[PDB]
Amino acid sequence: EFQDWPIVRIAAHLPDLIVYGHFSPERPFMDYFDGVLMFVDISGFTAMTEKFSSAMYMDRGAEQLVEILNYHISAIVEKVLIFGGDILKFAGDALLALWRVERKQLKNIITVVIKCSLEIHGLFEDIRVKIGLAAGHISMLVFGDETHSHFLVIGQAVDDVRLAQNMAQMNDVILSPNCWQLCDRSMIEIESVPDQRAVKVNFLKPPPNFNFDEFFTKCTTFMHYYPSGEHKNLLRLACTLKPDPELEMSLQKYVMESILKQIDNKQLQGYLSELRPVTIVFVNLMFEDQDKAEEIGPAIQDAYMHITSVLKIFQGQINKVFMFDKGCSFLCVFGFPGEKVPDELTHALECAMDIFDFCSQVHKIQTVSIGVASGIVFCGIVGHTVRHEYTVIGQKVNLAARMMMYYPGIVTCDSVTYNGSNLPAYFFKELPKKVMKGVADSGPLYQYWGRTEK
Ligand SMILES: Cn1cc(Cc2cccc(F)c2)c(-c2cc(Cl)nc(N)n2)n1
Repeated sequence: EFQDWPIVRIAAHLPDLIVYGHFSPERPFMDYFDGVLMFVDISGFTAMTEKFSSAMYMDRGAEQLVEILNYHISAIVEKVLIFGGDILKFAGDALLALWRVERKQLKNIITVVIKCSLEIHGLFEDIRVKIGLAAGHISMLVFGDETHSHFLVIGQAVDDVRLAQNMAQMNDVILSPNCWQLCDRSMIEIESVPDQRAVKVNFLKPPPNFNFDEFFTKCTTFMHYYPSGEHKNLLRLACTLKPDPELEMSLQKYVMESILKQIDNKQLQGYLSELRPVTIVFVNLMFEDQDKAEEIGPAIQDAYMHITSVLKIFQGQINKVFMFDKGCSFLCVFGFPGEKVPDELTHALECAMDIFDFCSQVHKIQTVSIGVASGIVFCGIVGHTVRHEYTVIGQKVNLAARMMMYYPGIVTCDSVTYNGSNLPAYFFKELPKKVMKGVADSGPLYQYWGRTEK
């Protein structure tokens, strides 16, 4: 069975949620379902990346980093896949996976996902991970324009797995309060988490009669894309995809053009693994706690239509979009594969202020925040052969990320960007530097005030 078609290579960059969906061209598109979510904190990615920036690695730091990272990441991915999970996105500090099933089956699936989580820690019993799990209703949002598509999962189950994540320490498996209350408590031994309603999993103690293999196989009954039969030994049914122009047209909208060129063998397969000077523009769009997903979707769509238009003007791209706690965030980048223009820093700032101005006027968006940082960041395809994504990793990525969170409502920039721009000082304001989660001495942080006082 020949399986190396372009459509198959494109599908490697996408979850089954997108590959095997069949939904309208309307944007935004929204769908609703139930499932179990898994968030694997891999940090040790942004910790290690800056070790490989040193001269000890003799200009092969990027190639060495992608190698060892994929070694560990791909092992996590294999575990997720063989347990029936769907890896939704990679984000440098973690991956998010989904077990979509009917509500009546969440109880049994939570057990599958807990066993999966425990075997993932088994792979690493320095290098360790933290796992959060949640279960309940999930909303999917698809937004984009006629040639680009993006997706997000939204809902309390998403926010639940967010908070379960941040409690875990190395080797921990934290269950969301709803996950704990929907799970098979007769089989899961838990313990308190101080003044948090989540719980930590200590042991999986099944009845004397219980055989997980038989249990798991019956659970696969409910998995609408688990490989079986002649394809029992495939990690993804997506590997069996055959040419289909209409489907490929839809799927390629989700993938960055430079990635498509590699998939088409018009670019060296190692061209995208690099430690590169870029400028990160991290945009955050905060909505109110009361907002429903049906209001958030149209707002993100309207925001995105402007963001992409400005990014193309100033020659930037969207690398990642996230959402948790009513904040939708766009990881934008300037200066990656063929986009290194001489005045990158000035354009990043003006693009940021432009995005800030417009999105601040979109209804239902209560606050816009943008952090800008410039420096060496790792760029590469991270994951497994069958499931991988282009991702940027580095401390300047994390700095832009916390800038937009710790300095809401304004456009902030780092000292590199400030000094390097061909703009005068009064366009800026030096800021009170704040204690920021796992961030070194930033250097001076600045607000991009603009060309006028008003
Ligand atoms: C690797 N990764 C990180 C995130 C952001 C996130 C979501 C939930 C809890 C967290 F702690 C962090 C996502 C993600 C993917 C999709 Cl499809 N939708 C949304 N909303 N987020 N992927």
